[PDB]
Amino acid sequence: GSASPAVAELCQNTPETFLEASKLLLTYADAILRNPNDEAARSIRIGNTAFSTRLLPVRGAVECLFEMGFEEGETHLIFPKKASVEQLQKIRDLIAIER
Repeated sequence: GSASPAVAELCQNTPETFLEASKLLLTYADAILRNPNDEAARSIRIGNTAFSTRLLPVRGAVECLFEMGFEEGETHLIFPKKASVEQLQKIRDLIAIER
């Protein structure tokens, strides 16, 4: 948690909002860690219902995706093939220990 700036920001939310956002964040990370060779898992459409309603309006949520290794484009957030899965796992754990 507090060891990460983005996670520390995410922690400033109320309990229900934190749990909802963190659950979705762990879902995205786990999909990649479960199959690092699947490109669908490496892209999140910004207009997607879950993203636009559970992360976009939440303090620190999108910042956590950035620390994981995702980068923002015009329509999607993308986790590059060059990105470190070790860094991804690191942020994933720092979020999980705060739930």
